[PDB]
Amino acid sequence: MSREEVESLIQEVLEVYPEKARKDRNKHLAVNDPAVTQSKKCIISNKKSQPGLMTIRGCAYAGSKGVVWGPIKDMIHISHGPVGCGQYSRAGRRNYYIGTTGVNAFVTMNFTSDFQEKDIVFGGDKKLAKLIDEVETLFPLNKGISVQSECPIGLIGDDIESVSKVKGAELSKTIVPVRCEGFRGVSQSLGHHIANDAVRDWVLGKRDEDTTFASTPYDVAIIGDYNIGGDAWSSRILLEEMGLRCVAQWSGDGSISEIELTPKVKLNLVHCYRSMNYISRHMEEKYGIPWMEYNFFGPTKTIESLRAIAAKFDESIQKKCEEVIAKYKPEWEAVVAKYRPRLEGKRVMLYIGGLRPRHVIGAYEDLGMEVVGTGYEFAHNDDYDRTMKEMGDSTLLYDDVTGYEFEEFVKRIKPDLIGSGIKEKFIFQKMGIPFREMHSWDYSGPYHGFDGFAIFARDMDMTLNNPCWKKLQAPWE
Amino acid sequence: MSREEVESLIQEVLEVYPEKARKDRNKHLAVNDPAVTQSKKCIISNKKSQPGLMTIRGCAYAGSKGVVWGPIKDMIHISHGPVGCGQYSRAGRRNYYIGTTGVNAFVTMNFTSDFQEKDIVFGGDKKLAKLIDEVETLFPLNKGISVQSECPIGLIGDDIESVSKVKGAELSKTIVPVRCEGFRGVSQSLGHHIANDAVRDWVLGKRDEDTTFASTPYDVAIIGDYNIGGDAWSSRILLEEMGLRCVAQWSGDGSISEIELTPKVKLNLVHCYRSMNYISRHMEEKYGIPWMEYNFFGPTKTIESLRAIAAKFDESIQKKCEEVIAKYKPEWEAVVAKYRPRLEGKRVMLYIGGLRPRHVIGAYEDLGMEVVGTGYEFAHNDDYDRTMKEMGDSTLLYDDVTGYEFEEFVKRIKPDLIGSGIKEKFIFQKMGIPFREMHSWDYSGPYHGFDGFAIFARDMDMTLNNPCWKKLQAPWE
Amino acid sequence: SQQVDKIKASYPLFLDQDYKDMLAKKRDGFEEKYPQDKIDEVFQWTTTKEYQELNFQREALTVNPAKACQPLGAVLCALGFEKTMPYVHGSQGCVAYFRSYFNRHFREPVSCVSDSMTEDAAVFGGQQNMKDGLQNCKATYKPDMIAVSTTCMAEVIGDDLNAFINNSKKEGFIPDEFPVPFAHTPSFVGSHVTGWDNMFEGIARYFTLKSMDDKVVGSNKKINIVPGFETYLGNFRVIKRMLSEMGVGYSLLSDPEEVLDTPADGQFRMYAGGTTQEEMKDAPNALNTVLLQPWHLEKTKKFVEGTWKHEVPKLNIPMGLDWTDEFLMKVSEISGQPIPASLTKERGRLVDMMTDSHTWLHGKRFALWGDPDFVMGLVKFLLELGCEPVHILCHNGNKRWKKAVDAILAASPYGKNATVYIGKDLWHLRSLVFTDKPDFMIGNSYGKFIQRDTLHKGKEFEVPLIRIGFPIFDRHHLHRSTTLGYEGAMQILTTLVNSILERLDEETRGMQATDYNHDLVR
Amino acid sequence: SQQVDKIKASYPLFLDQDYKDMLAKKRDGFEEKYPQDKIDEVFQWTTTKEYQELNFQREALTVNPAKACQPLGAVLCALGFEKTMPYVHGSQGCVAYFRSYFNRHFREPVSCVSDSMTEDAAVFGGQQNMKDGLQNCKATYKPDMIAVSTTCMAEVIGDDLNAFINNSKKEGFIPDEFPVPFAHTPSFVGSHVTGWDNMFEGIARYFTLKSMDDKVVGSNKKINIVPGFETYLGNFRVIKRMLSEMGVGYSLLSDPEEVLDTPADGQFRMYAGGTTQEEMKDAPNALNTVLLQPWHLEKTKKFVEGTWKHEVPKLNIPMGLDWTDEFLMKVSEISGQPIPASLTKERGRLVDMMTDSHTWLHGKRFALWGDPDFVMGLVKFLLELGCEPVHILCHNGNKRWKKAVDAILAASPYGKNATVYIGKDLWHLRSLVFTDKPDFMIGNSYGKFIQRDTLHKGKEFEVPLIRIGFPIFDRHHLHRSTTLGYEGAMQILTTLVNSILERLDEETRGMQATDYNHDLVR
Ligand code: ICS
Ligand code: ICS
Ligand SMILES: [Ca+2]
Ligand SMILES: [Ca+2]
Ligand SMILES: [Mo]
Ligand SMILES: [Mo]
Ligand SMILES: [Mo]
Ligand SMILES: [Mo]
Ligand SMILES: [Mo]
Ligand SMILES: [Mo]
Ligand SMILES: [S]
Ligand SMILES: [S]
Repeated sequence: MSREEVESLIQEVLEVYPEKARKDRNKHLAVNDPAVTQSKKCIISNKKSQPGLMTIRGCAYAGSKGVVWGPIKDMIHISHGPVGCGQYSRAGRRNYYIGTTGVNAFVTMNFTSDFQEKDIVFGGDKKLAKLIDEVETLFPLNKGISVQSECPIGLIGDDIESVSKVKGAELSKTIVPVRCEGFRGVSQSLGHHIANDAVRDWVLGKRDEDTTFASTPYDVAIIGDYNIGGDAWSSRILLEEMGLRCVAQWSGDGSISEIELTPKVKLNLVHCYRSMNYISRHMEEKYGIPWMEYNFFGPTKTIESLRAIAAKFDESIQKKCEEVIAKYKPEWEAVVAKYRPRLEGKRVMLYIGGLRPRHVIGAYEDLGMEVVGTGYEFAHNDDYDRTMKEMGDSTLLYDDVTGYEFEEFVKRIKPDLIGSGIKEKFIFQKMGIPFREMHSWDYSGPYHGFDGFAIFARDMDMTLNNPCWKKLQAPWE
Repeated sequence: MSREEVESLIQEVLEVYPEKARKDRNKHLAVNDPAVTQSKKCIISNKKSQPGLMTIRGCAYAGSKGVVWGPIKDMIHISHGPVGCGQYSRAGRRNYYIGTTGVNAFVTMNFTSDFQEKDIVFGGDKKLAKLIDEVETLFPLNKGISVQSECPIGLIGDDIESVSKVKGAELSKTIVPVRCEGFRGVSQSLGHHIANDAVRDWVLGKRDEDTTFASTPYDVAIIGDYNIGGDAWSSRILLEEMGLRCVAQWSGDGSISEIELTPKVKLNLVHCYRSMNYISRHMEEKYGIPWMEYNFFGPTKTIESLRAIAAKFDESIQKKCEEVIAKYKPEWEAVVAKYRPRLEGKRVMLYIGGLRPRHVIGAYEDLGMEVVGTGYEFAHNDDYDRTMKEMGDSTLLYDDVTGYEFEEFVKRIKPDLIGSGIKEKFIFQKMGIPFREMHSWDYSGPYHGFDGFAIFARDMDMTLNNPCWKKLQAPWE
Repeated sequence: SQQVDKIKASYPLFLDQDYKDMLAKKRDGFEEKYPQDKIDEVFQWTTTKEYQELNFQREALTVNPAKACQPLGAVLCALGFEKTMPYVHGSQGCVAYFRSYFNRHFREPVSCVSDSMTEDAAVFGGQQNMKDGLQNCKATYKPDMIAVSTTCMAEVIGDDLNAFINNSKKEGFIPDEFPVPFAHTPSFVGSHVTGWDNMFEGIARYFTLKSMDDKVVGSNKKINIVPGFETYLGNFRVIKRMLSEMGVGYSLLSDPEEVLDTPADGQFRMYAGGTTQEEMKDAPNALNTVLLQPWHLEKTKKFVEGTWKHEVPKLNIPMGLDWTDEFLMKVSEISGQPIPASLTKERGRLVDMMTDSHTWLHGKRFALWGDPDFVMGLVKFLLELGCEPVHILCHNGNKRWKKAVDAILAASPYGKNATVYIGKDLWHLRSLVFTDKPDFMIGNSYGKFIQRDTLHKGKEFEVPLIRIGFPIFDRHHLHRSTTLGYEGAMQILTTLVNSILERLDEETRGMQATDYNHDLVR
Repeated sequence: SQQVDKIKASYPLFLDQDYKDMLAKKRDGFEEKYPQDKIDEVFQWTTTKEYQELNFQREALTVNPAKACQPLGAVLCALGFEKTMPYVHGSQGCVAYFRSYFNRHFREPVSCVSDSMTEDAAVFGGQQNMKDGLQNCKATYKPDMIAVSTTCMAEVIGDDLNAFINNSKKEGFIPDEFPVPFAHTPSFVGSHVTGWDNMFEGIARYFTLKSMDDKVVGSNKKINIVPGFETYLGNFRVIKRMLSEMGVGYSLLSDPEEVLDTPADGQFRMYAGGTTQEEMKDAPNALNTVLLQPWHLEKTKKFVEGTWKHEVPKLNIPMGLDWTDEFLMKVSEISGQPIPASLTKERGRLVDMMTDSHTWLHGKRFALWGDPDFVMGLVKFLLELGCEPVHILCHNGNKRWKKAVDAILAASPYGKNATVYIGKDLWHLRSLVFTDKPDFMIGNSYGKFIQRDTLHKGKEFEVPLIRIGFPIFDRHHLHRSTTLGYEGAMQILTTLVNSILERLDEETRGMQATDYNHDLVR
């Protein structure tokens, strides 16, 4: 379509809205221009969701408990408040880990204070203190406790920070109060920020005066990889094959000790900018540690990232970098040879959270596919700044898309494949459009790194080219 | 009921038949008199089945392949003829064994020559010879082959004896031809006799001039226990706790070497008189080995058999016998204490093959139950001679009962429980009458010995007293 | 590394030696992990009776609950009405979770909106969100009805739903005659089933409270059926099927089958089927009203009895033989329709299956959990089968309900080893299946982690999970199944006996060790 | 020994130490058993390609066949007619086996008589057995019809069935009008499905061959349906349901569903339901005759085409999506009835399940066996699911059928790794699942011994069995299932994907080893 045709599509879709919602949603839809550096001239983001329009966003508790803290495997995270939040988010995100669950690791368990009316009316601080004692008795190998506040905690005036300070001092245990109530902010995003500030204030400085860790010039941290389906492990293997030492993973398969060791690294490698740039900026300011953004989706971006990272070190790391590239060249070239002819020219629309809507584009292009529309649930304009150069001219961009908008865009653009989330999946399959979950990877993955590219390619082919898509119309109609 | 009432029941049921069938079936139905020793004056047996009346009997191939030869575990038994017989009899009978199936043991496999029309037209002796070579190549650990003739073999004039001798000499291998074609005899019974003669003629004498076996004065063989659900194992353990050495088991879990060693024992212990008295008489006449009948159903009969068996040896065996009885005394008394109150006074009708219709009576009586009717598919009159004393006065006896007769008898007598076969089970359950399979033990057992008695008691209770039997009438009827 | 023609996903990719070696280096270098000996020691301790005693002394901590919160049930109830959009006044994170949770169980779209109350609404209340939200929802998704429930934010700050909706109409955000029933659904009271009850009673009030003067009981010759929180499509269907076989005129009030099972024919249908508004307006004219899951329909029962004046029959959930019998007999009594020969035959076919399978089912011991009515129907059917409920857990059950189940257990010798637990969670249940091991668990997907834990102690301690309940996330299309009526009893019976036989086959598969009992025929 | 409160059956009783020691002494004392190292060595050899080559060179030995003999199918066919007694002229051992084999699959009574021909009949023939047998059978079990087939004794000696029956009637053993259709069913020709064909064509000839002059094709406006050898109750039920749903008048010729599913209500019913004699007499007046399993209905087809003059449509078995579509479209064309909206929606619900589960089904490799129509339909549906049939075995298949399945396979990229085997048995298949290991077997209960063998080589070599086919003896009530139509396709799909997910859970249950991939949601 021409830029004018995409613009007319936006305007036609907007016609259904009352004028207040119409004026607002117009600011969150745009035709891409890859020459734009200040995306605020084209699209705005990180604003309130208009009421009643069926946004796909979650809340700050999702961003804090579900995304940042939940994956830390050897701590116990309390969903503090009524029973709903921790139940819907129990084991829904595939932030993989190695441990003995219920004994030294706790990720897929749901610990909660299960608020009843007595707790609303009289406060939950006494319940939280008792709960902490019971956690300590029944799970003695936990290495710390986080308190993830649900909606009512702030509203009823509870003081979880003083419970955390008093109990933590009494039990000589790290107890992290997180004020991530779902009414805060406008999306998962403020949950990320609240969660990094809680790491900063309660955990990260614990070894500031401890010099016993022997650092090396090759020490790095993987910042902002939650190890979905093993994503961080298939990233870590390449960095260590290239000669670096990965001191910490934030936070997929992450431990509380490797978070506390992270101020000792020489370089923070940031994959999810949206969720972790806050603590990355903090460690630059407090410890002088530089951070750099990278991309391990598909061979082109992975190779570019390995070389960019290696250039910060020395010739020995650069020599290993080229050896890693040489090792995996026949593998991803074989993936391309098998699957690119099956996918050449196919057109995809994406809708995801805060990183992947731009960050997987290169992997699709490595298989000859075209991303004709993309957008984010909760990105900010610095994310859109990084997006516009990655998307083609006259492609469609949507921020905090409504269910109506996304359905209407899809019906006009008619992509060959949609990559989005579980609340979207079954809508579009019924329209006969192949769909891949780009959060959970549709229970597949990893997708990061060279080993992940093979799985990504296999997955896009098995779904886009599946025989089921030719069968939706009955032969008598 | 009274004797006259049972006699009247018999005559009323017979009224349905044409005169020829009526006159014949009248001879196979009787009211028990426990003083009878010449059963032939009140009931005849081992005669042809009247055509069209839905007898429960099988054929001589079932008696030879299914019963006697099939359990021998380290030989390969060919079902020789068309595909049916071996397929319907594959793993239908729970003659249990220890081995590595397909490698050194073969019991639950179905080896067949799968006759096609060209085999009927040209004869199968060529096919049999080639089959033997293929068996030797593909199953090199087999210790012998038997050839179980199905109906067409003798009808078309094949000479499997010549094939067996020629191939056996060629290959230094024991190949046993068995002429157990289904048209021979009237039932499973003749199959037993044929199978015995085949053992006698082709296997049993192989070690006649071999004196390398170390005998003891306590060597015995268990003759006629096919180890249904482990029955022979829970008999064997008692005999060896009593200081005896069980050289052989015919033929449950039986090996060909055990059989060839049997002429070396001191006493043959015959449990199934019907199927193996023939070879027992042969071994006494040829080798001077005496034999005796025994019964391990229920504590009363098992205690009596152990004492009668021990009395054939010296005082040391008799002393161990009373030690065995003392050890198990608290165990079977706990069984009686738990289950006899649940079963006291309940009435059972039985219909089975050639031994259990009399052998299990004592076990039912050990639980306070009364056997009010019993009968056999294929017993002879020496079996009925042994049955009269075992049954109460004025109880009903039926030989080769027809489906119609058994249904009508049950409708009038109204037993609390029926013990019979798979072809009877689902008829009587629909009538609302608890049913226990007394061939397959309803996938349970063992029932022999002291350990078997606990299982028998639990099984009769679980079925007779099951809550399901009070639910057959819909409450609106 | 990958071989392009045999690509490995996470399992078994990460079992490759180079990944194994890398994960050992990560652990030893940076995780400061407890020694494996200590981990084993503590795991073993968590299987003991001593640990169970400490576990059952919990007063403040809940671990692995077996319940969810009220508005989840409100949304499922709302979905059962024609062209109705579930609308949860409050914070939007809740609606993302409700949709996703049902998405994963039904593998279907789940349409529901929020009005996205934020910090501003926390200070000023959510009235503006309600006015704009109702206007935006109706314009964009064109429902014929919006059914309003609440998140816990809106409950804590005390939003006046009735005033907010009335002001939305008075100020022209929505038409005055547009139907907007509502219910308060506080997550800190009861559970998801309570939210269903509250939402249904709100919709029933909306269409009948002020129009009772022209109503006459029995005048439409129908029987109302209220299903409650129901996540098996076969359960809606079997009830309609049986009533239709008897020729009983009925009205199923909240019927989400169609919208939870649309075809994949090239069109997305936001709405499909459902109870009509006219069916609710006319429901007081029914002969009577039957509650399929009475133990979470208490508020609905009070309204139907007190306002519609229906003499709601005292019926258990129609699960198992006896209670399906009673259900059909009561329906026959109210409607005047005889029980037809077809259902009598179906009943006898279930009894036949019970006679066929009773030897394998006898004495088998089960741990089980779920919602109150489901659990008690399962307990009742297990007793009819000669099975032994041992650990009966209902996290959201109450003392009256426990008294009723204890009486059912007391009436059967197969209940002698059974204990009913209310207010306990799946971390409580995990101890019970270690200290008093049953043969199987019957429960939802969260039971898989209990099975994993028991297997870690050793194969002989493993308690396999049989998936019956909600949510079921790790198998496909079991939501199509049935648990009510004779049909549901046949499916449960088949699943139970074949679970027993599958496990026996596993235990007897070892050649020359246990395969002496690996029978062809069972 | 036994503990009265925890009684042990054979498993695990014989794992007690005293039993273990006794069996050890039995082995070493008297069994002259091969050393365990030699047993291990030969087992390993039987898993190799070298062994497989020798295995496939067999010309005379058959091992673990996957077929039965003709009269078994004749009995099943006869059971489908109203108050009809299957009667097998010949040896009684056969009838004991036929009854027991169906008893164990259906868990139902199976009524069938012999006339008990004995050794004297080898010289004198079996005429007296037929005379007395027909008279005794009629008087005693009061059938309205006796359907006569043969055992292999009666075939070899050449008994003239027609003359025997005519002499029985001429001499008054049975009334001259009493229906006694017959068929020769030699076990050494074809298989059990051939016996079904032969028996049906004999019954069809009996009621129509000499009365064609007043017949008019189409005059009764129905379609005849011939099911063939069919052992799932749901398959009879789904065809009748779909035809009724379309308003298509029909006649199911041989319908045993009622007599294979009687209720347990206090009385035994030897006969129930069944195709009536009038329906067979009137069958030539139908619009046409559809054969559900045409690859074993060739004799019937020749009779229906040559005598009734029906233009039997060229239809595959209605399995899977495409072939169910074609079946309904052809019935619609013949009858003039449109395909109703309910069936269109059912079709779209199957497609929806296909889209929901396609990612777990994709590329999965299967070994499978059974009768020819069943097998080709299963192959067809697997291809529609994106699965790879790899080993396709049909012991009773022919070269023309093999050519047809090869053409189906060649039309799909998912068939590229498939080979079709005819005349091979389950010992052949055992080699194939060792040398070219698939993910699963789809087969009958005899497959459990192949699974046992593969596990013995190692857990990573185990090929689990998915039970679909006949006979199924070691699970309860799977004969109530469905494999035909959209309903059958939904059931098969659900079983396949959940078998994949159950095995993946087993493989990822190991704590701290593989349970990183033990996902709650799949
Ligand atoms: S953390 Fe973020 S929504 Fe960066 S909240 Fe979300 S596991 Fe998405 S696009 Mo789910 S900013 Fe991670 C994300 Fe991206 S949960 Fe995962 S897939 S790369
Ligand atoms: S051999 Fe005989 S029919 Fe003695 S043919 Fe039969 S395993 Fe019966 S009453 Mo099945 S003379 Fe054994 C028998 Fe008895 S197969 Fe078993 S139970 S004690
Ligand atoms: Ca779906
Ligand atoms: Ca049955
Ligand atoms: Mo814009
Ligand atoms: Mo702090
Ligand atoms: Mo930076
Ligand atoms: Mo007699
Ligand atoms: Mo011989
Ligand atoms: Mo004797
Ligand atoms: S867990
Ligand atoms: S076997």
